[PDB]
Amino acid sequence: ELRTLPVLPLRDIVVFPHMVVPLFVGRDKSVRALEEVMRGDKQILLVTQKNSADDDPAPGDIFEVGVLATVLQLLKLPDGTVKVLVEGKARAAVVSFTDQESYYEAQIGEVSEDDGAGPEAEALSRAVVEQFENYVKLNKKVPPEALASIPQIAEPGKLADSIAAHLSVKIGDKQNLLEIFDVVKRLEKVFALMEGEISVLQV
Amino acid sequence: SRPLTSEAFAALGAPALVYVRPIKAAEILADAPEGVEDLDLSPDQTLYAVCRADGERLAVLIDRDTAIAAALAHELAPVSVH
Repeated sequence: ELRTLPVLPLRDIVVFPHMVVPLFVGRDKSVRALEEVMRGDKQILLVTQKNSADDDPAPGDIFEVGVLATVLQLLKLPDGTVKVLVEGKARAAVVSFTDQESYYEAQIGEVSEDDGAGPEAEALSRAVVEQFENYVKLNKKVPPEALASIPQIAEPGKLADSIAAHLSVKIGDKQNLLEIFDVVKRLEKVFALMEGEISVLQV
Repeated sequence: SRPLTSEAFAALGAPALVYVRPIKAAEILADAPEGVEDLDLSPDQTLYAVCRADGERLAVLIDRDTAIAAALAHELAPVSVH
C-alpha cells in the first residue's frame, strides 16, 4: 500500500532491488533524511536525479520511480560524510513529495511486475546469460563474484536487474531499466544494451 | 544483518574508491589560519575535496569536475556524496 518516508536523491547512480551498495551521504538534507530513518525502521527511498550537476535538485528534477531500501550499516566519518551500506528491496512509484524542508519526503506506491513463463521469458533468460558471458570479456571491470553468481539467477526479473547493475551504460539507460516493469521487456532491453555492434535488426 | 566489522566497513572501498564533496568556508578557514581569499567565503566558488573511503582527505580542487577528473587521472574511482 501507500506510505510516507524520507528520500535520499542519488546524484549519479541507480540502485536496483536486491543490490547491496556502499554510498557516501554528504548533502545536508540527505544526512537529515538518514538520521531520521536510523531512529526508525531504517528504511529509505532511493531515487535518482535527472542531472548529476544539480547540487540541490527539486522534485521536478528527480525521476519518479525509485527503490525502497534498508540501511544495513552506518559510519559517520570524521568530516561528517556518512558511509552507508544499503540494500534495495523493491521498486517504488513516487506519488509526490511532501512539504518537508528539513529533508525530502515522499509517498510511495508498490509496483506489480508482468512476470512469467512463455517460451519467450525462457529463451530470453538463457540468451541474456549467454550474452552476459561474452559482454564481460569486453568489460573487465565486472567483479568475478558476479560472473559466478549471475548465471545462477533463476528469477528473470532479478536476472535482468543484476545484469542492469553491471552494464557500462549511461544513467538514463539504467533508470529506464528500473522503470520497465514488464520482465520480458526488461530482459529484451538488457540484451540490446549488451549488443557490441548495433544489430542489423533495428535500422 | 550488519555484514562487516567496523574496521572492515571503514576500510571498505580500498584501495581506489574515493568520494568527492564540497568544501564549506568553515573547513577553508581551519586549513588557513593566516588568511584566505574573500572569494573563498562567497557562494560564487565551491572548492571540492577528494577523500579516501575512510574519510582521509587526499586533495583539494577548484570544482567538482576537476576533482572528478583529478581522481580518474590518478587511477582512483570517484563517487559522489549524495
